[PDB]
Amino acid sequence: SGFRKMAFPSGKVEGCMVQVTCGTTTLNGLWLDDVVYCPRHVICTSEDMLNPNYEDLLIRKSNHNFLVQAGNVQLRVIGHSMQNCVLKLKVDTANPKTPKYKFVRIQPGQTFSVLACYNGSPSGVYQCAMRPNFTIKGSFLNGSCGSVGFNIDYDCVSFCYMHHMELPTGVHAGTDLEGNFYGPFVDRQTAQAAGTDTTITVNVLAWLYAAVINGDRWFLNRFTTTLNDFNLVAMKYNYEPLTQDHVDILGPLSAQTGIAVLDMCASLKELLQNGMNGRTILGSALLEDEFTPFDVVRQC
Amino acid sequence: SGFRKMAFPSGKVEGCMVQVTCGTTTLNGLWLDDVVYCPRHVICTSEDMLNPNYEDLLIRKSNHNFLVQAGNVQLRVIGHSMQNCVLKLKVDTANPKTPKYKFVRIQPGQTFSVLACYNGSPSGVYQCAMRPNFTIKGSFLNGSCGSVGFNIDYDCVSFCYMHHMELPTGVHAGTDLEGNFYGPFVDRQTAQAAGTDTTITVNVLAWLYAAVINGDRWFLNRFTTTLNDFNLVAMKYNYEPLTQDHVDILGPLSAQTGIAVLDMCASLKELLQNGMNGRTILGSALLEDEFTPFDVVRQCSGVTF
Ligand SMILES: CCOc1cccc(C(=N)N)c1
Ligand SMILES: [Cl-]
Ligand SMILES: [Cl-]
Ligand code: NA
Repeated sequence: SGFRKMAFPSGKVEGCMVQVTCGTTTLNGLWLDDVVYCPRHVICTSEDMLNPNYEDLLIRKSNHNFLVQAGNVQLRVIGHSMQNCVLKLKVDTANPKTPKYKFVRIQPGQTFSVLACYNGSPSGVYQCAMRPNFTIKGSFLNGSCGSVGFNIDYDCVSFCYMHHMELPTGVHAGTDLEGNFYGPFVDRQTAQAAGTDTTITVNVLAWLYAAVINGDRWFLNRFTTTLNDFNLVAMKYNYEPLTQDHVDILGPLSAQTGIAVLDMCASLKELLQNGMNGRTILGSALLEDEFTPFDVVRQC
Repeated sequence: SGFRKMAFPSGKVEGCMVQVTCGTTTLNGLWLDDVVYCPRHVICTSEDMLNPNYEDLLIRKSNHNFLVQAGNVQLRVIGHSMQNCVLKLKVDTANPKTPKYKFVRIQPGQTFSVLACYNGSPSGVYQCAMRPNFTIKGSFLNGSCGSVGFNIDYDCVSFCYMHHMELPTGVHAGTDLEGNFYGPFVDRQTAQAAGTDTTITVNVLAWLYAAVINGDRWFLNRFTTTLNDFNLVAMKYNYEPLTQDHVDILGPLSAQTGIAVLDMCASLKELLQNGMNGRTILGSALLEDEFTPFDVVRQCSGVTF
């Protein structure tokens, strides 16, 4: 038993992390087969930060303007191209530590592990969610750009996030590994701000199911709710709408615990109305929204 | 910026995990140089576990009774000894992935990363503190026994924990890598309970410093205090006594923020007495006590391994 924010073992990702330098700018790159992936803003100077013309700055670069270092080894760049906001440096060596991997773009509510890196050296691993507003609440200092987010279901590393920037509210924005930003963000230092964030309702319900599996029943009630009445209440607390897809996804946890999805919704409505009255659920005094139904089943 | 419960990168330890089977029991082993370390209770049947004589149960066994699998490779066990509650299985082959490592015994209040494993396969990594009552609040299922806890200092992995059992309340108990239990526990199926736990004061103060560094500042106040005054409130709220050693260890964080420890203790004095007045600190409604001063400095300064 027990229930923790658990990350994937980071070793398969550790063996892919390198340091990329261009001019006076150093950040992290991801070395898979014979390609190093990094944020394209590595090629920006101090004036290029507001309105970088990336096609223009990249055509002015030669393979030898990029210093790529895998621990102590210098890797030789032999090609470079841009895909959206990601730079792809071709190198003369395939990474012998390349794992089975794929690139996947995730939806809001999805969780993943982040391997925070500085100078191509891993610092730490933690769990994140893609917030409904397409940001992540990370822990990222200067030098962390090019750090990645991943899942490892079944020996295959699914890359879903590369870190590009910190927004003024202290939250983080980045791309999939095809270089397309999550949300409306751009790799320019023009004024940008995240939308008002919301709570990931389906994940809160999954975590209440976790709590019941782990033996805590205090917050259940004898009530039920319609899906529509639930959404009308939950949205007044800045909760995301719960769709029939969400209700379908919780079916297995419903079945394991014998609590119907809309009975659990009634429990959530009451918890939003009452708070916890000094109690905790799975060590938390807040309603936790960064565990998915799939994470709850994996850990339980 | 931002602040997260962050494990060490687990790759150096993933390379050490193996599967150990003795009769019907499968669990995890740690493969370092030419030895596999696992809990000695792997040798016990259900019947044995009620009142085991490990001396006797062990002499009865032989190398061929232990199956060690490093992925899809069989290791040859050529020797077996016991050190306290840990079984040492000598194998014919040195782990070519053995990192630079020490065995270390940690103090209550100190944190470490757990690599949760099943059938010798790494499954997940999370950060824990050794509670004052010598339990950890882990996440462990059947087959997690032999999972290890570790810290990394530069290139050197310090192994501090091996998982042995779950207590009735859902908390976890284990040994250092020399087989000495953390806390007043024994490796037999009998009646055992975690002592009443306390809050790790110096870690809460460390976390309040992390909050300030991230611009959560509401709980600050004009007041200050003393050890004796603060300690008398701590004891009342089931908080560990704060010592002069703790104050000196927070010194860096007191510096970098301009809140001196007893200044911050005055903030914490007020939070225990009055609550959080319906606010949060770094997205928690609780006073978080599983971050050490070192954890806060390392995370808020980008230390790398
Ligand atoms: C037009 C939609 O009608 C149905 C019927 C049965 C199931 C569902 C569902 N996704 N749970 C939807
Ligand atoms: Cl997804
Ligand atoms: Cl004995
Ligand atoms: Na103060």
